[PDB]
Amino acid sequence: STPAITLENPDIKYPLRLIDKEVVNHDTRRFRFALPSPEHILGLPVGQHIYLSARIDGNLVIRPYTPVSSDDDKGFVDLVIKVYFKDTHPKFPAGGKMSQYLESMKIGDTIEFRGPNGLLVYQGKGKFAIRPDKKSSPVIKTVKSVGMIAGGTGITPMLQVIRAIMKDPDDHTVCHLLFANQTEKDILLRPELEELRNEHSARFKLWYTVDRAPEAWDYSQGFVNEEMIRDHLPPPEEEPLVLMCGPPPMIQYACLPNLERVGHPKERCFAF
Ligand SMILES: Cc1cc2nc3c(=O)[nH]c(=O)nc-3n(C[C@H](O)[C@H](O)[C@H](O)COP(=O)(O)OP(=O)(O)OC[C@H]3O[C@@H](n4cnc5c(N)ncnc54)[C@H](O)[C@@H]3O)c2cc1C
Repeated sequence: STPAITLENPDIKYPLRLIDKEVVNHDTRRFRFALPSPEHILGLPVGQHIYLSARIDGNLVIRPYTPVSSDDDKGFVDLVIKVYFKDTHPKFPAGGKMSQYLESMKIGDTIEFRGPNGLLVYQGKGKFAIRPDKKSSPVIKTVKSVGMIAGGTGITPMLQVIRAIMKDPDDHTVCHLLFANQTEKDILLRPELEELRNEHSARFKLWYTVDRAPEAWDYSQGFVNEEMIRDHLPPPEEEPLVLMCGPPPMIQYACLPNLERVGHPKERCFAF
């Protein structure tokens, strides 16, 4: 039999109760929410995400999140969240709306989840189903490798796919991740990524860049660029699928122009 799914209809909002909040570091949290029963699963296909919605200071706010849990987890869903506090970043004095609202929640408070959502679904063994828009059928494409470029919070869509491939010992897809962040301190999910590299190096290639580097730094510094793409994603001759998730200026200025310079078809580079 299969477990009961939580996300039965994508137009329904499901208020889920907050049961645990881990302080991972000063500005990183893991929030665990109970599903409707301990035996439920979320019902989130690999490749897709949920939305959280709430009335925050009187206004509706909706944001996408990819859990760090999977449909293997019974009874809960986990979100890893970067909290963007006010009065930290000079360009963002107000800080972030949903992330500060999550940080404010008390154990036992609920928040609405919806899903699944997203134009890409991973069907296993290299096969991706990608819709051009929501109203259209998917193009099924089967690849031998996947380039992944994440910035900041954009890691969790990548991690979800990486995890799904590595857990299938008969999935020979090779993932190459290039992960950009502001600083070393701001990197999310580093232990988790490095665990995967330790266990699955043949199938999982990991590289970091940081806008500004620490004194002791073994990886790249600067924004994603042509060299990093040549050095840390599969070559275009191999026809990899390229996935991206990061802030709009990163995608627009750093990723697409440089994917094109290397020769990847820019039109086929998918942004979550
Ligand atoms: C498919 C998908 C999955 C995602 N999964 C996750 C996830 O698992 N975890 C997660 O944390 N986010 C995730 N995100 C990002 C998430 O949707 C929100 O963008 C994020 O929570 C910030 O929203 P907010 O309402 O707090 O900030 P907003 O109010 O929307 O602020 C706008 C932007 O301002 C910038 N900003 C604000 N304050 C600061 C600051 N102090 N320093 C640096 N920049 C700042 C950030 O770039 C921010 O996104 C995902 C996004 C996508 C597209």
